Amino acid sequence: VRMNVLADALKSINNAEKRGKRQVLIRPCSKVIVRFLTVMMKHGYIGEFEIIDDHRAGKIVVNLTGRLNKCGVISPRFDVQLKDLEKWQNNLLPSRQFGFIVLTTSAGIMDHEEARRKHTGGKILGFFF
Amino acid sequence: GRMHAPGKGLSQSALPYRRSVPTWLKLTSDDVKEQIYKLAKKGLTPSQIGVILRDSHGVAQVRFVTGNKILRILKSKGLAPDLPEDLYHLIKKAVAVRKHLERNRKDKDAKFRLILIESRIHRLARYYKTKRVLPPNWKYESSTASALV
Amino acid sequence: GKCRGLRTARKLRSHRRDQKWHDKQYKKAHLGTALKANPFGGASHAKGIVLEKVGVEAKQPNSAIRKCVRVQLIKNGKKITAFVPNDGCLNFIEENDEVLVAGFGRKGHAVGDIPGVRFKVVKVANVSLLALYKGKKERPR
RNA sequence: AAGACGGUCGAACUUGACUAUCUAGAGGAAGUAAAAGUCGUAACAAGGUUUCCGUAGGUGAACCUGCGGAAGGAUCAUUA
RNA sequence: CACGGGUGACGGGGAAUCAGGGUUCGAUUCCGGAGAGGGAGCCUGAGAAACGGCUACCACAUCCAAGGAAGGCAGCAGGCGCGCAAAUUACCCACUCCCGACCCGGGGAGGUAGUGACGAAAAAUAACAAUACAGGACUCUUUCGAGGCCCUGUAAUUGGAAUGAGUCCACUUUAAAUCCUUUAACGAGGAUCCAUUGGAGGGCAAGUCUGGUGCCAGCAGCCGCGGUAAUUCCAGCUCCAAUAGCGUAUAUUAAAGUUGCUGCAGUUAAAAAGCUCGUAGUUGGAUCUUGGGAGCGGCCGUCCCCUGCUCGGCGCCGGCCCGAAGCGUUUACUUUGAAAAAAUUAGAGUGUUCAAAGCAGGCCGCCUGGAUACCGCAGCUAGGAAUAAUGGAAUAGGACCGCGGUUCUAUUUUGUUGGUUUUCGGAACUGAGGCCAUGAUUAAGAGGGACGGCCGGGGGCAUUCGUAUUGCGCCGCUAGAGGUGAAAUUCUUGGACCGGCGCAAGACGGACCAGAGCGAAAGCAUUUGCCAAGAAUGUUUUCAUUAAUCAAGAACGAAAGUCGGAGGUUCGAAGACGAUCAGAUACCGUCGUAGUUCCGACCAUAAACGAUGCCGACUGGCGAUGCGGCGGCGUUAUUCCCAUGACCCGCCGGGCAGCUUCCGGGAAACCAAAGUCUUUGGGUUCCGGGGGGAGUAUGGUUGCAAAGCUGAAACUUAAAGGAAUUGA
RNA sequence: UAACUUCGGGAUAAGGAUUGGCUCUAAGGGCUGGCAGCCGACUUAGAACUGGUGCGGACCAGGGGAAUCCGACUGUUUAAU
Ligand SMILES: [Mg+2]
Ligand SMILES: [Mg+2]
Ligand SMILES: [Mg+2]
Ligand SMILES: [Mg+2]
Ligand SMILES: [Mg+2]
Ligand SMILES: [Mg+2]
Ligand SMILES: [Mg+2]
Ligand SMILES: [Mg+2]
Ligand SMILES: [Mg+2]
Ligand SMILES: [Mg+2]
Ligand SMILES: [Mg+2]
Ligand SMILES: [Mg+2]
Ligand SMILES: [Mg+2]
Ligand SMILES: [Mg+2]
Ligand SMILES: [Mg+2]
Ligand SMILES: [Mg+2]
Ligand SMILES: [Mg+2]
Ligand SMILES: [Mg+2]
Ligand SMILES: [Mg+2]
Ligand SMILES: [Mg+2]
Ligand SMILES: [Mg+2]
Ligand SMILES: [Mg+2]
Ligand SMILES: [Mg+2]
Ligand SMILES: [Mg+2]
Ligand SMILES: [Mg+2]
Ligand SMILES: [Mg+2]
Ligand SMILES: [Mg+2]
Ligand SMILES: [Mg+2]
Ligand SMILES: [Mg+2]
Ligand SMILES: [Mg+2]
Ligand SMILES: [Mg+2]
Ligand SMILES: [Mg+2]
Ligand SMILES: [Mg+2]
Ligand SMILES: [Mg+2]
Ligand SMILES: [Mg+2]
Ligand SMILES: [Mg+2]
Ligand SMILES: [Mg+2]
Ligand SMILES: [Mg+2]
Ligand SMILES: [Mg+2]
Ligand SMILES: [Mg+2]
Ligand SMILES: [Mg+2]
Ligand SMILES: [Mg+2]
Ligand SMILES: [Mg+2]
Ligand SMILES: [Mg+2]
Ligand SMILES: [Mg+2]
Ligand SMILES: [Mg+2]
Repeated sequence: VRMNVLADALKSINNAEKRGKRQVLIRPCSKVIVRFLTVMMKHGYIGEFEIIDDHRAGKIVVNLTGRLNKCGVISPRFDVQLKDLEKWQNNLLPSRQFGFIVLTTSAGIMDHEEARRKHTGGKILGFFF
Repeated sequence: GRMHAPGKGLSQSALPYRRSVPTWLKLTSDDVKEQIYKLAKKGLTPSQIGVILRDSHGVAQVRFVTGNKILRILKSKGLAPDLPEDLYHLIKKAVAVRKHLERNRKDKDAKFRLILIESRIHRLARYYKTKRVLPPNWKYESSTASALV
Repeated sequence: GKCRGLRTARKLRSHRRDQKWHDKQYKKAHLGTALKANPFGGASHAKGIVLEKVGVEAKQPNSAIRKCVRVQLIKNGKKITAFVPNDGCLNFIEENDEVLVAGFGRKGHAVGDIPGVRFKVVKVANVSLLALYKGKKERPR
C-alpha cells in the first residue's frame, strides 16, 4: 500500500522532469510536501505551484523548469548530528558548490547549508540538484 | 486490492464537494431522525436505512442534514444492534457455508472459502476489542455461532 | 539491502551470520573440520623423519618424474609427501633423517604439475637445503 | 593436655550412568584420479526412436517402457 | 533466541589494516579478575580460605641405619621436555619507590650491563682536478674540418686533497664499569677497508647473446617452457629491482561492490517456496498556529513579544513591575552543560646535532612550559518543538465558577487554671445550580460490509443425451481378413472380415473450441435441476484505519504410487511371442497383467514455467477482445409502439493478450517492464556466493511403504557456464 | 530405567537407598446451636531418642543380561514313555 507520500511525490516529479514535461500533478498532499517544494522554490529549481483543495488529501500542480537534475527521498528518516552532516553530503551530493540536503529540525523543514548556519541537527528527508 | 482476492477494483462512491444541504430538501433534522427511528424498529441495519432514505426521501447524506451519522444516532437513542453489523454479516455467512459444507464433504472450494471467511472474522473481531465495543473475552465459536443469527 | 526500517537491526545482522557460512573461505577458517584435517595442525613449518624416497609422474601435458620424499611428522605421526625442490637436491636426503617441511605455496592446495602434494623441503639434517645447492655448507658427518 | 559421642564442611576411593573426541575391524558399497584396457553408442544435427521434468516397473551397461507435464522444438502462421 | 553445547575465550583502556563504512587481533609492562601440581579444610591477623603459612587425600618426587624425615620456580637466573618457535646459574640498592622500632637495615621489586637482523630512527662503501674521447647547445664552415670563450658524460690513465671503519693515551660517563660524546698518536689506490638478495616470455622493470641438455634433468604462485637452432632448465657475460637488507612458508587486513548498512545478485550464467491463509517481526494515508508589530540596514538581511497559581525588592500609589521557592501528558530526536584514569592516537610549544623520541628549556639570579581536542552506547542536566510515537469529554462518571451540608480536624480567640459549642483554617464525603460557540476532523483513485442488475468449461450433489469401441444373438453372401517398409505371430468353410437388425457393458464428451472465459494454484467443456460461493461494474449506502508483507503453524496440491471395497470397454508398465539386427532383454507388430473408472482413506512431489515474489506510485502511442456501465445517426425482431434483445459509432473501469518505439534498461537475446540504479534508500518475505563430491553420509522428524523435509565434511579441480559472431 | 518396537509395549527392564522399638508432631471429618460445644474413625508424612548395623528378623516371597533358530500371539494334543 502507499507508505510514504513524500517518496511518491518526488519520484513523480523526477520522472516528468526526466521526460521534459512542463507541469506535474502530485496526487497526495501534505504539509511535508508543501514545505519541501517551498525549499526547492527558494533556490529556483522549480517554478511556482498550486494545491487543489478537495475536502480530502489535496492535489498539487507544479510548474517545472529545466534546471532539476534529480530530487530524491531518504528512507528511513535517519537522525543526523552536525558531526554526521559533512559525511552525508559527501555521499549524496554531486559537488561542493551546488546541491542541497533537506532535513527537518526543531526549527522547521530546511536545507543543510543554513541548518548548519543556526547550529541544529535534525532528521534527513531528501536531496535535490 | 482485495484482502482475500487478487482483483484490483476501483468502483466506489464519490462524495460531492458541496457538503451543504440542497434548497429543495425541506425535511429538518428532527423529523429525519424520527424517520430513522421507525425504520430501525421495522428491523434494518444502518447500511440500508441510509439507502432507502437517499432514493425515496431525497436526503443525500444524513450526516449533512443532521450533525450525526446513522449508527451514531441509533446508539445515542438505544436502538443499536448488540454486535456490529459488518461483523454480524460475516458470522451469518460463515454459518451458511459451514452448514452447506457439512452436508457434502467433497466441496473443497467451500472448505477453502470457509478458511478465508473465518479469517476475516478474527481480523475484524480483534479490532472491535481494541476499540472496546466487544467484551475482551468475546470469542467466535463455530458451534454456538448458529444461535446468534 | 532489501529491508530498510529503523528498527530492523536484528533482522539485518542475523541475516549476515547465516549467509557468511556460505562463503567458502569463511567456512573453513571458522570450523574445526579444516584445522584438524591439516597435517601441520595450523603451523607454518613442521619437522619429520624420512620414510622413503619416491617419484611421481607429473600430469597430462607435462612429462617428468617429480623427485619427492615420503615423510612422517613428529608432532602427529601423520605421513605426508614433500617435494625436494631444486635440481638434483634429492641426493642430500637419505632415509631415516630429520627434515624441516613447509607449505608449497597455495595454502593447502596442490601446485603446478605435481599431483597432490602440499609440502616442500627447506632443510635436511638441520642444514639449509639451499645452502647445500650453493655449496656454502656440506652435510654434517 | 591426650582422648571420646554427636554434627558439619568434605577431599579421596569403589561402582554405575550419561556425554565429547580419537581409534581397530572380516566383508560391503561409493567417490576422485591416472590409461592406447573390454563391451556397446546413451547425448550434441530431426544425433538417426526430438530432448527434458515427475513417478513406477524392467534390463549386462549406457538405458527402455507406461502415465501426466514442458519447449529450454524441429511449429510464434494454415485459410468457409 | 531462554536452556544446552563450543570457543584455538581472562575482560577493558588499546593494536593492524584502512577513502566513507568496516574487518581482524588484545597471553603481553596500565586498570580489574583468577591461580599457585589437583581438590578440600583451617590458624593468626584490621585485612588470607595465604600456599617463598599449616592439616589431610590424589599424582609425582628427595634423604634414610628401613625405625622415620622432608617437598611445591605460572618469582630471578638456570636445567630437562615439548616443539616451527623465545636470552646470563652476571653487577648494584647509586636512581624510582616500598617495608621496619627506622636519617643508619633490607628489597632477583626495580636499576645496570651480556645475548638480541622481533621491530623502529639516523646513516658510510667515495669526492674533486688534469689528459684522452663522445655528445650538446655556439661560431666559421655546403658539409667535413677547425676556435674554444660554454659545458655534460665516460675511461684498473695520472694527480694531490678529505674523512671515518679500526688500533688505541687520557678525560668524561657510572654505585663500579661499559657504550655514546670530546680528544692526542697511528689508520685509504686494484682507497682487496672488495654489498648482498632475487630476477630478465607475459602479468612485471629488465638479452630472441653464447655453451650444455634433448618432454630427460629440471623450471613454473597463474598462463605455461623443455621432444637437436630452449628469450623460460643448467652455466658464462650483460641488464633490472630494493639496498644493509632481500627471499620463502603461515595467520590476517585492503584489493572484495567476490558477504554488499553505505552497496551486490535471483527470465536464460548459482538462484522466487506449487498455491493461498497466517501469529510473532518489520512497516504503516490526510488531518489541529497562521501571522502581526517594535528596531536597525540594503522590496530585502539580523535582534524581540504574542502558560498561570507562597516569600521579598527599582518601588510607587489593597493594586501594579520584577527576583526566589513549589506546581504543572509522557517520550524518541536535536543543541548545550556537567561527569567522565593515565598511557596510546590526533595535536600546541621546544634545533634530542636532524629524526624516531623526550618533557623539557631559554636570558644576562631571572623568565617561563608541562596546552587542547576525541573518548560510542547506557545514566544525569538545560533550551527547541519540525518529524515520529502517545492521552484527554461520547452510558459524560467532563471542565470551570461560586453557593447547601456531613464527618474528622489544624488551631487564633474568652487576664491565669478548667468543660461545651462556634467561626476561622485543613482533609474527605455528599446536594442544587449557572456556565462552555459546551464536548465525536474528514470521509483515502486505503480497506471491510450492505444493496442492485448481470457474468463465467468456477465448486459439490443428482439427472439426461450422444455416437463410437468391445462382446453377444440372429439374418446374407462369400475365402480370405488383419497388420507392415516388407512380412510373421493372429483369426478363418466349425463361416473370419464385410452388410443389416437388435441387446449389453464400461469408458469418453469431437466438430463448435479461439493467443476466448472462470478459479489461490493444481484445474475446469452433453442437457436439466438443486445448494453454497465469487470477481468486476453501479452506488450522494454503512464503519472510520479496521492496513501491507509475513519465521512458527494451517487448507488445497496434476500424473504416478499405497490401502480397503465396486467395476473392469478401451488403452496398456511387467510378461509372452513374431519381426529387424552383428547382437536388440528396444524402436515395428499380436496378445496381455498391475493400473487406467468410481467410493472412502494416505502420499505432497512436476520444465507444479511467465524458467520472472506480493503490495503501491509514475513514465509513450494504436487497433482489438471479454465483463459491467454510460451516450449516440441509423438498420432488424416483438408489432401495437414504449422498452428490452441482435448489429453499428464512441466514452469509463477492472481483465487476457497483441503491434510499434533510440522512454529507459540490459553481457546480449530481449523487456512498456526485466524501466523510473554509481543521479545508488517506497514497504516487506524468501533466497545465491567457482565447478564437483552431493541433495550424498550421519542425526532428527513425517509416512503402511515408496519416499518427503532439514542437511555436512574429507577429498578433487582452473575452469564449469550465459548471450551473440564466423566457419565446419 | 536402554536397545528395539506393530508406538500399544519392552518394564518389577537393568541399577541403587530405606525398613525394628519407643516418645511425639502435623494434615486428612460428622452433629447441634469464617464462631462455639459435643463426638469420633482409621491412614499418610515428618522429628527426637534408642538397641552387639539389628529390623519384609518366622511365614509368604521374580536371578539377571547379550544374541541365534522355530512357531505371530491366547488355545489344543498321543488317559499309562
Ligand atoms: Mg495478505
Ligand atoms: Mg545416438
Ligand atoms: Mg539408433
Ligand atoms: Mg535420440
Ligand atoms: Mg534434441
Ligand atoms: Mg522396456
Ligand atoms: Mg582459556
Ligand atoms: Mg588481556
Ligand atoms: Mg589467592
Ligand atoms: Mg608447575
Ligand atoms: Mg591454598
Ligand atoms: Mg615458589
Ligand atoms: Mg606470595
Ligand atoms: Mg625468535
Ligand atoms: Mg634503592
Ligand atoms: Mg638502605
Ligand atoms: Mg626483573
Ligand atoms: Mg663493504
Ligand atoms: Mg639465464
Ligand atoms: Mg615476470
Ligand atoms: Mg617488460
Ligand atoms: Mg617468470
Ligand atoms: Mg578481506
Ligand atoms: Mg571498498
Ligand atoms: Mg556477485
Ligand atoms: Mg539458472
Ligand atoms: Mg514463482
Ligand atoms: Mg503519517
Ligand atoms: Mg585517557
Ligand atoms: Mg459436444
Ligand atoms: Mg513455512
Ligand atoms: Mg492423483
Ligand atoms: Mg490412481
Ligand atoms: Mg484397488
Ligand atoms: Mg525378440
Ligand atoms: Mg492390445
Ligand atoms: Mg521442488
Ligand atoms: Mg522455480
Ligand atoms: Mg541498489
Ligand atoms: Mg559453491
Ligand atoms: Mg592446466
Ligand atoms: Mg543451465
Ligand atoms: Mg529385555
Ligand atoms: Mg538369519
Ligand atoms: Mg505357539
Ligand atoms: Mg503320554
